[PDB]
Amino acid sequence: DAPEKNYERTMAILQIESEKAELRLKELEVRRLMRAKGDGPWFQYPTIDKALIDHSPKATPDN
Amino acid sequence: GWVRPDLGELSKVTKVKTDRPLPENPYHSRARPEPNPEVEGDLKPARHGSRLFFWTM
Ligand SMILES: CCCCCCCCCCCCCCCCCC(=O)OC[C@H](COP(=O)([O-])OC[C@H](O)COP(=O)([O-])OC[C@H](COC(=O)CCCCCCCCCCCCCCCCC)OC(=O)CCCCCCCCCCCCCCCCC)OC(=O)CCCCCCCCCCCCCCCCC
Repeated sequence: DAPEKNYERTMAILQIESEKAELRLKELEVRRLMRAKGDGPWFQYPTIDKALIDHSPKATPDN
Repeated sequence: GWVRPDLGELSKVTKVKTDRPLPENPYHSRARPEPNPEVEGDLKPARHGSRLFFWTM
């Protein structure tokens, strides 16, 4: 191969792998923040659906 | 001059004209917590595949 080809191919490889490494570091930080605060789409452990509540007038008024 | 109600009448659901205001918060409920942000926008593919240690796809 030409030294141009190996050189520019190495630059392409280093850009792709540096991008993947920075994205993995961001992935770790995002997972840490979403487990800590619970405000993102991940770690959304389920609660009770409020569509199950009967909002009809019951038999006794104090409720 | 009073007439006894027929069978089925005293169990009717009637309507009441009141002058008192409707309770805007009869449960004394506080402000609900604001929900989590939704998902939106177009779905682009994963950047450089799965990024699992060496798998390029
Ligand atoms: C016009 C319309 C049509 C268009 C057609 C276009 C195509 C034309 C050609 C048609 C054929 C295409 C073939 C697939 C594309 C090339 C794939 C390839 O070579 O990837 C290189 C891949 C990575 O190299 P690369 O330089 O980064 O990428 C070059 C390309 O860009 C690679 O491209 P990539 O970046 O997209 O690759 C993605 C990713 C690239 O890979 C990675 O990201 C790295 C991780 C790969 C897996 C490593 C696992 C390590 C632990 C387990 C080890 C397994 C056992 C090892 C072998 C034991 C003996 C079989 O691959 C994978 O994740 C797939 C898993 C590995 C399978 C590769 C394909 C095998 C097809 C044939 C199957 C037959 C058996 C093969 C051997 C089975 C074991 C692999 O090489 C390896 O990982 C080395 C392992 C061997 C690769 C298989 C070679 C395929 C040809 C085999 C023929 C001889 C068979 C002999 C008989 C049977 C065996 C005894």
